[PDB]
Amino acid sequence: MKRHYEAVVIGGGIIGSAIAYYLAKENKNTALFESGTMGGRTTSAAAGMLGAHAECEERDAFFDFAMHSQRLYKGLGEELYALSGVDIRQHNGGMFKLAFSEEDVLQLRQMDDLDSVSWYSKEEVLEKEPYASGDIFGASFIQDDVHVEPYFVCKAYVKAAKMLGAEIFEHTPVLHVERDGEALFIKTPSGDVWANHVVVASGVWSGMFFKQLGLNNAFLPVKGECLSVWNDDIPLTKTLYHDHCYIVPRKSGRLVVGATMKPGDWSETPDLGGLESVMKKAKTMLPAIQNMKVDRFWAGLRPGTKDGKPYIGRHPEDSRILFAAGHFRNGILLAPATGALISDLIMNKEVNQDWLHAFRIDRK
Amino acid sequence: MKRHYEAVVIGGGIIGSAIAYYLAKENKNTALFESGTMGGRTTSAAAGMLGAHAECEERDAFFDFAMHSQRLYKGLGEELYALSGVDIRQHNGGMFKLAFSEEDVLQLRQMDDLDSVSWYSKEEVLEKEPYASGDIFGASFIQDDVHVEPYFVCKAYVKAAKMLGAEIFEHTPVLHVERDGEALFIKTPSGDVWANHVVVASGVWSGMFFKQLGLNNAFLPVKGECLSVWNDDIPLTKTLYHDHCYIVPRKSGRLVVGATMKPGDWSETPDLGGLESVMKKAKTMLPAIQNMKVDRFWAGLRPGTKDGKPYIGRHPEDSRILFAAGHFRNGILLAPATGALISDLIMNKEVNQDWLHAFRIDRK
Amino acid sequence: MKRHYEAVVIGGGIIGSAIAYYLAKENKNTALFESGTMGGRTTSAAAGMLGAHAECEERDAFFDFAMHSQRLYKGLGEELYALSGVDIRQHNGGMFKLAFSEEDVLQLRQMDDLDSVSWYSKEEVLEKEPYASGDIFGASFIQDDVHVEPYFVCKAYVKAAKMLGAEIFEHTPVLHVERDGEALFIKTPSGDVWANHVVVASGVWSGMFFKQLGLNNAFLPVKGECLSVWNDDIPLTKTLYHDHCYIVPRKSGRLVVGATMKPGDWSETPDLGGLESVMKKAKTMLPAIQNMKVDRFWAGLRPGTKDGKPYIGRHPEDSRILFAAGHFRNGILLAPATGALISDLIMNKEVNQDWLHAFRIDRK
Amino acid sequence: MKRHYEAVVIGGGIIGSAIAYYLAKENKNTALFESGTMGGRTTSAAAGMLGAHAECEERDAFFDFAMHSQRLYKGLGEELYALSGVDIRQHNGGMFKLAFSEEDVLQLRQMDDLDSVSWYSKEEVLEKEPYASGDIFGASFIQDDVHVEPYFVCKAYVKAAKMLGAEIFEHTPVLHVERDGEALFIKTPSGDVWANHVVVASGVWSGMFFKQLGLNNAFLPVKGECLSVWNDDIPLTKTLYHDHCYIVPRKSGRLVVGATMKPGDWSETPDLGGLESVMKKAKTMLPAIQNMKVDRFWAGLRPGTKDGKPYIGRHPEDSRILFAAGHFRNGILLAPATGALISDLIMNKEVNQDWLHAFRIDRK
Ligand SMILES: Cc1cc2nc3c(=O)[nH]c(=O)nc-3n(C[C@H](O)[C@H](O)[C@H](O)COP(=O)(O)OP(=O)(O)OC[C@H]3O[C@@H](n4cnc5c(N)ncnc54)[C@H](O)[C@@H]3O)c2cc1C
Ligand SMILES: Cc1cc2nc3c(=O)[nH]c(=O)nc-3n(C[C@H](O)[C@H](O)[C@H](O)COP(=O)(O)OP(=O)(O)OC[C@H]3O[C@@H](n4cnc5c(N)ncnc54)[C@H](O)[C@@H]3O)c2cc1C
Ligand SMILES: Cc1cc2nc3c(=O)[nH]c(=O)nc-3n(C[C@H](O)[C@H](O)[C@H](O)COP(=O)(O)OP(=O)(O)OC[C@H]3O[C@@H](n4cnc5c(N)ncnc54)[C@H](O)[C@@H]3O)c2cc1C
Ligand SMILES: Cc1cc2nc3c(=O)[nH]c(=O)nc-3n(C[C@H](O)[C@H](O)[C@H](O)COP(=O)(O)OP(=O)(O)OC[C@H]3O[C@@H](n4cnc5c(N)ncnc54)[C@H](O)[C@@H]3O)c2cc1C
Repeated sequence: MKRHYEAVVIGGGIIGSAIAYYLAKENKNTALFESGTMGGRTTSAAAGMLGAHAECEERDAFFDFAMHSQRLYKGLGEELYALSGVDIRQHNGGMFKLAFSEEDVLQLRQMDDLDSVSWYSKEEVLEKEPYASGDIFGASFIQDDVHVEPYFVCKAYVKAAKMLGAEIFEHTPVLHVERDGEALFIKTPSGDVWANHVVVASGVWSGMFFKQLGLNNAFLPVKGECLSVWNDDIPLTKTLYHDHCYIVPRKSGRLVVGATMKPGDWSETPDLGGLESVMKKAKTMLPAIQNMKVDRFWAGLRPGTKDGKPYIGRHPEDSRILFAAGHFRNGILLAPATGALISDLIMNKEVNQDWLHAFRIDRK
Repeated sequence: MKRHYEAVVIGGGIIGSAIAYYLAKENKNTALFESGTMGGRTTSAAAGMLGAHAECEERDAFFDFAMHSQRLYKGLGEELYALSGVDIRQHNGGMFKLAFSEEDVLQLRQMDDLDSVSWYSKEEVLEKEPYASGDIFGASFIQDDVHVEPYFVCKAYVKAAKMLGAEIFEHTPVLHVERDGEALFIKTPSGDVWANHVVVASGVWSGMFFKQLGLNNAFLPVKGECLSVWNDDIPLTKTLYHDHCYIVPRKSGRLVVGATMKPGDWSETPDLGGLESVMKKAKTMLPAIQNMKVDRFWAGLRPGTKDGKPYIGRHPEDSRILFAAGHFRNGILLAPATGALISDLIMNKEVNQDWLHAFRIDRK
Repeated sequence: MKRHYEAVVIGGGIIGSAIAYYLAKENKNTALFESGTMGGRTTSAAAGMLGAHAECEERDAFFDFAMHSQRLYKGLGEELYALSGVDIRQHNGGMFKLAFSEEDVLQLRQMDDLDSVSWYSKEEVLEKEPYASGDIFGASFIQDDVHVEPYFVCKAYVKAAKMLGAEIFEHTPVLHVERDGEALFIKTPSGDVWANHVVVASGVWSGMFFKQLGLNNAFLPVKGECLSVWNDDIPLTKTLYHDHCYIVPRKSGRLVVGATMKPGDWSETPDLGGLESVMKKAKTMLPAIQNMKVDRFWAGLRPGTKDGKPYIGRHPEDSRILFAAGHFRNGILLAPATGALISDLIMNKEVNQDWLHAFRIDRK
Repeated sequence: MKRHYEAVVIGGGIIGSAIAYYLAKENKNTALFESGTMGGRTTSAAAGMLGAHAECEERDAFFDFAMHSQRLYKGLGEELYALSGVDIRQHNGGMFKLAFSEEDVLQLRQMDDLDSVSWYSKEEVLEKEPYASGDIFGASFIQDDVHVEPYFVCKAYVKAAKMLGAEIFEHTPVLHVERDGEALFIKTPSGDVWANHVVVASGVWSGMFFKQLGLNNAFLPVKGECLSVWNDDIPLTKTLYHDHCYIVPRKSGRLVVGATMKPGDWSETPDLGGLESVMKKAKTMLPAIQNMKVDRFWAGLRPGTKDGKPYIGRHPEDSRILFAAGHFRNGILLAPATGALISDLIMNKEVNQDWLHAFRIDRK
């Protein structure tokens, strides 16, 4: 552990890992501190949908940022594999957003004018996916709302960062950021470090740092429970999505299934009632899943903010300190654009003012 | 591996392990052959209830054998620990057989005249176990229908048998039993061995040997799926039982919960619909289970016979061959009595004639 | 389960799975029977090297068959993914066969005349792989001796076969093949089935079937123990190979490490002494591995034959019966060529006579 | 969660769980806060030896406290089971401290004058334990240095505390302790709570709180790596111990084997070189272990202090604050005595002054 770094990142989920990579790529001398292991919390619980078209209700700067991040994934697998040897496991089948009523149909068809979406009738859906529930009314097909394996996107980013000279410290929680002197310094149980810039990317745990730095921004966990099964018997290429729940086919032959929403629960392991509810929902979407062998079950904590949008930007009173936290159901999707925007700010490059405004820290 | 043994046991579940122990205690030179690892199939799936009082319909020979076997468990843990160093994990809390209707109350109170049983009102049940469902009408308390951990009963028996001289061959499937000569022989992939007596204790897989030896006795698997949770928050001492389903409190703090009944299914891991149904049923018996963290899921194959009773006895044309298989939901309970009976028969000792008839091979 | 099939395959490792696929692709009505789960035995233990240049000592028909099978892998990932949705996880880094003495150098340089191999000096090796042991003398670089994840090659083959109409029966061991009538029929615990052709692909367990069919061909297990670690800190692209031991970098960031050779041991789980020896060897090849976190440990049984070559062909007295078993350290490599050769025979196509001879059943 | 508690415990390992129990038994309104799950860190890594006689150098106050704590285990299993339903799994076989040189024999025989100990010759050791290494010179037999399973001691204490009224908050890290007011308060991400007394029992992570409260007491992790195997073949009743390494027979049939010593390492999973060294050492103590099937690998962080002794006592400037942390290799042994001492201090009862001095916070 060196005494001085140009940039220090606090937290090693997908968000901090991406930021470290983009900083290292700009030749900033960078360190990352993670309390546990890289990718070991909410990042490991995520399905991995690049779900930009759960964001086009409202068609605003948040949708625009989401589509930009989706485009950034285009060459990303190759770029990171060349440096890390780690495959992000991209699956380009796309998504059927299912309807189970005429009310569902009217809501989904509001997206018809987007070039990125096409409406499929009940019969057109079943020709492509014969095992989708016969109670559907049709589905919006979203070709580019693909998926990746999030733990491996995170490991790819961090290994690439390391090969570009970033210094990674697992099992090293950050206790304090100060703030006082002409440089920031951070305190850890194994010594102290100075930095020209500090980035807080500690997910749902980020509130301690806002408060330490004179800011009241808070986070509420919304727990989500999931399971996986082996699909050894039927074809399924597209992701199936309904009412924030999903069945995602991975290239291992597993299906990933979720999820509950349990506000205010900080526990990271699933309950019996939660898993029961996940099973019940999945069966309404793909009836044949009742016969599939169960693999695993898990949970994670979504980092909920007051208004439901992330904080991505500078401390309003100190440009040396930055935050990137509060990606509720979209942190995998938004990892590259988040990483790029934070790196650009630290480098004093011009950035998109609509995104700078939308994600700013002081939203009064 | 020797050329000849006085007795050979085929199968290393709880039934075969018990038989080898009783035989070695009689100073029979004994070997046991098991296809995989000891206790690795149906024995590992069982809850471990000593459920004699799910067996008192017609209060007959089968009920008498069950009560005898239950009594044989009295000093067993201490006996086997002295030779093996393995604890069978006996829990003497007893069982509440619950009622959820006036029909249930009638059926259950027919046991009131037995010394083994006492009726509890709704209010008396909730005094002892406040978290039992408030929809009950009361319960029968059976003090002696206690529980053990069946994998460790199996390991205790086999290690005890080893210390007394038995030779145990894991990863050694038996392919054939030959009758034609003065003594028997068996064939394995590691070589062929002679034996004075052979005992078939291969569970639901026993059909192959019956057929090989001129008998049409057949087995149907009835698969059962179970789950466990951690009970970190409430007191629960007694087992809860209703309509062949159960919640069994272990001394680790886990609850064992089951079970489905799927006839004709030879698969040994649980599917999604089965686990969903187990969770649904458990919640009606103990509502607070909804909030408990899930630990593990599993399944096993009950060995079903034409009339639901096991075959424990000699081949009717050859007293050198014996069978001990088809213990449907009662093989943990019946392991000691089954072992003692087969060993007594090999020794040509007098045995109970009602039991010998009830479990005979030739039932037409 | 139907009464009649055109072709029946006994065993569901990678070999039987491939054969079922090629038969289904020829529109033969096919069934496969597997005792347990698909790919669940020796196939799951394998590293997955396509190791043809461990076969060019002797430069004979076996080397030629191995190179042919390696070429068959070229478009295989894509062909199977299109039908199954399962990714075989191919890694095209290639292999350094290391030397640690001048005697090693002379032996490896015997391959220099092959276009598929280039000799690298000590310094040339370390420029590509700086963490390979500094005690090496150089290495042969074998560009096309790449690797795949064998469990997933097997799952891809079987899911593709199913989509082409093959019928797959897990948890259905075959008890007997007969032989007697104008058609073969096979016996299982859940009923009997007739077939115009039967293929034995039961790996190290295949001996029972040879013997049932009047043939004395035998198999000896050679157990191999392995482990995996997480490589989160150093670059490693090429497989490292020395004296039948190896370090294989997977695209998850894990390294796969092996292996012991324990003749006559049928146990399928690793010993303490075996794993210790694997650790010791790995450290001599890649010293930095001592600091890497351990992931998993496992074992499997290599199917050893008398002369060390597989049996791939017809029963000499009955062209309806075929065998494909005894691939010692090369069954992953040889899976496509094995599958193709068996399918071609069943279809009465002309085949390569050198390969037909080399792998024939009656090698006197 | 209430606004105020009479006592608050920070940390839910074995030390904190014990403290909460003794406090609730005194009818103190008590809460305990734990960052993750109860017993989930160093407590889960421990073998569970009650090793008082690895503590008799200078036969001093520390040895006396160890013997007192060992005596407190006498009725503990039964006491905690009555309230919790959780078995601590005590094994009363005792310990052989082995000698492999004349130097070892001299050191060990200095304990001969204690009532707790008896010397055994080589021949007398091998009579009792035939599989101990034949290279030994004899061993000291310590009957009372028995073992328990530490995770279940922890779970028993906490569940017992709950039944007596303690309120337990998992997934609730404490960020700060404030001294300035009439009562203390603590800050958590779920809100801030007042308390009359606060006890810091956060193991190797306790340094943060010392520093927060004006004290420079520091902690260094000494990581230890262990493994387990299945002992299915030999008798082993006594624990074997040599040079801080051990083989501990559990009543499940497992052996627990350890351990390395890696100062300065905060990582909590084992590396390859560490496990290799544990296997090598175990084979010198019990050669037959080479053939045993491996079960599990793990690691944990010993909380090392400047002089190797724990801090158990009051903050020297504020009697409302207490610490109980830095139990290096003896925290399972010392849990009962540590709990009773902290509880007695909170109650203002008279305590042993030698012990109060030996473990005081201000050692300069
Ligand atoms: C059920 C579920 C499914 C989801 N599915 C999707 C999906 O399909 N698509 C999508 O885009 N999003 C999805 N999400 C959302 C996504 O998981 C999150 O937005 C994302 O993982 C947040 O990333 P992060 O790096 O901020 O947080 P985390 O992964 O939680 O990482 C934060 C890290 O900070 C560390 N930390 C905390 N405190 C400190 C400290 N003091 N010092 C050092 N380190 C510290 C932690 O140990 C942790 O590793 C899903 C979420 C859930 C729970
Ligand atoms: C969900 C579930 C819950 C249950 N709960 C209870 C309960 O609470 N109480 C109770 O009393 N009972 C219970 N049972 C029933 C109990 O599990 C069985 O009756 C009992 O395990 C049967 O033991 P076994 O030794 O006959 O069979 P198994 O344990 O299946 O052993 C047979 C052995 O034979 C071996 N074998 C097969 N073929 C060969 C061969 N060719 N050569 C060598 N070896 C071979 C197998 O590998 C296997 O290990 C339960 C069952 C299920 C499924
Ligand atoms: C440590 C290790 C590493 C290896 N690494 C490599 C490598 O890198 N490259 C390579 O090419 N090879 C490697 N091998 C060799 C390779 O694993 C084998 O050659 C290959 O898996 C054999 O395939 P199989 O289908 O014949 O056997 P298996 O995978 O063992 O399949 C046979 C199947 O038959 C079933 N069966 C048995 N009896 C019956 C019955 N009565 N009825 C129905 N089914 C039955 C079994 O359940 C089993 O699933 C390695 C082997 C080991 C052990
Ligand atoms: C390999 C190994 C073998 C050992 N074998 C033995 C043995 O045989 N016998 C013996 O007596 N001892 C043994 N020990 C030592 C023993 O494990 C320890 O002395 C003991 O576990 C310490 O318990 P603890 O409660 O202090 O620490 P821990 O169990 O580490 O508990 C501390 C708790 O504090 C929590 N925490 C930290 N920060 C906060 C916060 N801010 N807010 C809330 N909670 C927080 C943590 O999450 C943790 O659960 C062994 C140790 C090792 C590593």
